Amino acid sequence: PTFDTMGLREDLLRGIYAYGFEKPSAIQQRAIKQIIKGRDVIAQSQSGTGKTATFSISVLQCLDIQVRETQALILAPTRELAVQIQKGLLALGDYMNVQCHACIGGTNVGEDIRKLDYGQHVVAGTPGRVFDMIRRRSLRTRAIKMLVLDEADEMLNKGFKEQIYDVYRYLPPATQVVLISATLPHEILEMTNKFMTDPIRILVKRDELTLEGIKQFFVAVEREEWKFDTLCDLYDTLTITQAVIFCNTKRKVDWLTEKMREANFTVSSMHGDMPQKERESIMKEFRSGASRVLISTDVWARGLDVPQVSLIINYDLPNNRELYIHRIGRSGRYGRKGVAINFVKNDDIRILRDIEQYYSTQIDEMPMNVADLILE
Repeated sequence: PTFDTMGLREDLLRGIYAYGFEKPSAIQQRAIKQIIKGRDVIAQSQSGTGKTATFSISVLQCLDIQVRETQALILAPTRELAVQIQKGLLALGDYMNVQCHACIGGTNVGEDIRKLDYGQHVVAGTPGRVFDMIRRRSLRTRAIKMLVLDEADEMLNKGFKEQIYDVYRYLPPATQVVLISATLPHEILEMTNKFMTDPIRILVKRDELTLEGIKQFFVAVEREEWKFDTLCDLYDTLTITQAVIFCNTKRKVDWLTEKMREANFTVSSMHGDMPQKERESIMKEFRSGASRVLISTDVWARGLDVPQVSLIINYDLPNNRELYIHRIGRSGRYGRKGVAINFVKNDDIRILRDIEQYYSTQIDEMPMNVADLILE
């Protein structure tokens, strides 16, 4: 596992190796790989090598040199550290002729603003100071596309709660937010889910899927051609939120998609026969709020790596009771409660029992009550 296979730009990879960082951790590779994809990330810091570089490498990669204006903003708990981040960023992109500044001083506020105008590609500073420069109309958020909250757990122990929040506000509507932190309190979560849609969590302790908190139901359709109507009947109350509708085969997604679109229905659809860059390209739309109903086959390899949408419709019960959970199960320690409606036909009223019996859970029949879809 190296930096070579990550398709990072040359002038950076040079800096990386020159900086001396020769091989990325197993997890760090994910962090990087994922931040680049654009996903919101929650990486738990661990006493080790360059927990700074890992995200710095990320930040740097995702830049537009030719456009001199603040594109990435990093907040840290201390002036000293804010600087480090800078000295490091500069050292990593020495070969990218990148402009990067750290805000603070007071005796320096003039030099502070002086540089912000020359156009700082990346800015770092304590939440307080950074907010000030934004308030003073000195720091240009307009083109910012990434907010990184380093040592966040600490930022809070030093009570920057509000300032952070305030800074998010000045940032544009869809902004990528990478939070780095050694610990994860019941309040850092309150912040993560408060401005991070379907984030990638990279933790230290095993977090595992479990369907506790999930309301599971089944709509006793009878045969397949009757499924469609049953879906529609539900659909106008569905888009209430987005929804991911599964399926077991390519031809069956394709069918369902076409059949829903010739009926005027905003629907995205992805399967296995597609590109590692168009697939995640659809997702972009979907996690965005740009598409309400996504119909797909089970493509995600990992368990947790499935959209944390609040409503999942197994259009087809899965034929091996160990992925029914893979599909609808949540995170437990960091998951959002939710719903999943199952479409079991007579030939499957059985497979349904096996699943119910397997996870030792209960799957009820859909009540008229869709008003139970009230939850967040």
